[PDB]
Amino acid sequence: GSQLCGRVFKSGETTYSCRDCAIDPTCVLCMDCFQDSVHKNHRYKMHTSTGGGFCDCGDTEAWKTGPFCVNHE
Ligand SMILES: [K+]
Ligand SMILES: [Zn+2]
Ligand SMILES: [Zn+2]
Ligand SMILES: [Zn+2]
Repeated sequence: GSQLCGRVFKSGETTYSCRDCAIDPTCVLCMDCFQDSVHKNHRYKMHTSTGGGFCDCGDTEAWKTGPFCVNHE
């Protein structure tokens, strides 16, 4: 029983992309999902939302590995 996070970022919020696993340049995670995921042990990059955009945790098509954090698995 797996879940999509779906979090929509607030302006100024830090987001996290995994350069090892991202399928496309937009794939990103919210902090909560990132720190509960394999990708905090990978080559990751920080970004700032200007308001909106959304976490891709749970999207099996957005990630080469580790599409779910341990809360959404
Ligand atoms: K996204
Ligand atoms: Zn999330
Ligand atoms: Zn998650
Ligand atoms: Zn990764």
